[PDB]
Amino acid sequence: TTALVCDNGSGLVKAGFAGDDAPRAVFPSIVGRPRHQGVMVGMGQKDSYVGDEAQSKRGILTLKYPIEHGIITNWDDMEKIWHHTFYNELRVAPEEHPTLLTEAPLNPKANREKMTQIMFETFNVPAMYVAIQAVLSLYASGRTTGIVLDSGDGVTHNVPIYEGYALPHAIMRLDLAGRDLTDYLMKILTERGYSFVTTAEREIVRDIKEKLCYVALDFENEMATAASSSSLEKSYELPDGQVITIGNERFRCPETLFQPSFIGMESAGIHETTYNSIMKCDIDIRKDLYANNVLSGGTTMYPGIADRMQKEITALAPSTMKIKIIAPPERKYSVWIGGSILASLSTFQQMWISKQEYDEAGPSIVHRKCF
Amino acid sequence: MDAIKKKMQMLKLDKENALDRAEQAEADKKAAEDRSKQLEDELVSLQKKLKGTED
Amino acid sequence: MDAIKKKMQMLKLDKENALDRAEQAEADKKAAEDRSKQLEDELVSLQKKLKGTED
Amino acid sequence: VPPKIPDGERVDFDDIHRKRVEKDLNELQTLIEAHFENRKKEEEELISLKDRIEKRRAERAEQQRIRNEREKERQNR
Ligand SMILES: Nc1ncnc2c1ncn2[C@@H]1O[C@H](COP(=O)(O)OP(=O)(O)O)[C@@H](O)[C@H]1O
Ligand SMILES: [Mg+2]
Repeated sequence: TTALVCDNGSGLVKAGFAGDDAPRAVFPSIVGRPRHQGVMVGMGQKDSYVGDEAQSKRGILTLKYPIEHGIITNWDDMEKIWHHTFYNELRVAPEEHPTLLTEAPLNPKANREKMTQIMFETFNVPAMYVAIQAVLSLYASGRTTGIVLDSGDGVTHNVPIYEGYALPHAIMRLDLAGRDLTDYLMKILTERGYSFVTTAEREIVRDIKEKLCYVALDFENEMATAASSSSLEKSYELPDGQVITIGNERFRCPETLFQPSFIGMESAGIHETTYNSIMKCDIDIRKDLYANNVLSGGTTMYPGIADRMQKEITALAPSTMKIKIIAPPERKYSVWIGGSILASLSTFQQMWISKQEYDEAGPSIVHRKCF
Repeated sequence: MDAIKKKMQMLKLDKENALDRAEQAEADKKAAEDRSKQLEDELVSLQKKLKGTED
Repeated sequence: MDAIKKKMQMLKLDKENALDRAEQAEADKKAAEDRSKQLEDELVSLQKKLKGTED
Repeated sequence: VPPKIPDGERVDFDDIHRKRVEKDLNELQTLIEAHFENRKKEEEELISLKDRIEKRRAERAEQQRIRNEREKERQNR
């Protein structure tokens, strides 16, 4: 039979059968209970709208993501999300399909063990396998080397790989991602008068960020230009009218990636953690990693980031090496495409964690040889 | 619109591939010509050594 | 319209420029490589005649 | 110990052709076909239908004027 390539993510759940080009169903991972009282009788009001249904009734819900930073903080809601994904968005019972979840690097063990225990006890799948979210993104590019920066919505991690041999001592995981950029944008919009507070209006700020923000090639020059002319002010229409005008908030929101001091984080930007991740590698594979830097994940879709990052790394790196940044147009679904490719391989067909194996060793089987 | 963006993306993929190939070929030419000229210098030094041996 | 034409023409020009530059570089690379081979072949015989002279 | 992947045979970077070159032409041609058929179905039919509705609207205007005038003529007392 065919395998189910699910990809929990944090912000958008992407799923679909193995062997295709794009995920079949992509929908936000939010579960929102209603918060008001409700007076109409017999309206058929449910107790929790999940997935894309709660992005249409969000006016009277309190949306809450079940995955904070890669890790899962609310297991009941995550179980509800998985149940919805299997039964309503794909309509395939899990009793007859292997599953291939994905997990960020350096995550707590208990999260992974609970994930496999749920998949084997509640949904009762035949066999499931957990894979690191960066190796898949490297599969999708058709490479076999390269250092991949997978800046998702929950957590940004940077896994270097050479000739198929991952370097476990050079993984640099940073917890700045799309959600913190949304919060920072929502916080700097208040400098013009627009106040978004409700958890429903966070979605509106996210839409503003997606449609308007861009990464500046040079930050100081843009700050000077936006403060003199008015060629940058782009307007946007809220879900009820009252258009708003975003000035130099456009390139200040995604600039947080390269200067995490804006949101008070100490660490260095995504332009310098990649160079540090490279320098921890051996001295003989640094040229190949320099030449095959891969971008993935949703948050790396800002217009103009593949040039800013290349300029920064070229500034840091030695002058002789060639710096090349692979930015495929299908960046958002790169991890899932790689997952489909991996699940479609014949050599991989014996790596699944078969159910009888789980019955013999318990949920701690995932840390064992079947990784 | 829709198809126009995809066509632009194709025209850009061609751009990147052609430019990268051009740069790589230029680097190859630089390396090969440096090799040849160093070999020629070695040949010259051998001629001079032969001259000293003849003397 | 206007923007599509100019952008498409400029990008095709970029592709053609890179391609022709790469071809010129590769031609010079091949010529330099063959000349280098000639230099090697002559240098070996120069060494042989030098060795005979020294003997 | 870290997992050990059993040794296989092949391949990689050889499916990039079979997943890229396909849509490099088929997708462009199919989207061009879709745009052509959608424009043909939509624009000309919409303009013709709007002209037809405009003519019907003018006829309704004439009928309204005639009825209003005759009723005002009779009722004027
Ligand atoms: N076109 C876009 N431009 C800018 N940011 C985007 C765009 N699309 C998505 N994002 C950001 O990326 C996030 C989605 O990232 P995603 O790759 O789905 O995360 P995950 O790894 O959990 O799947 C969204 O929250 C949004 O903030
Ligand atoms: Mg991801």
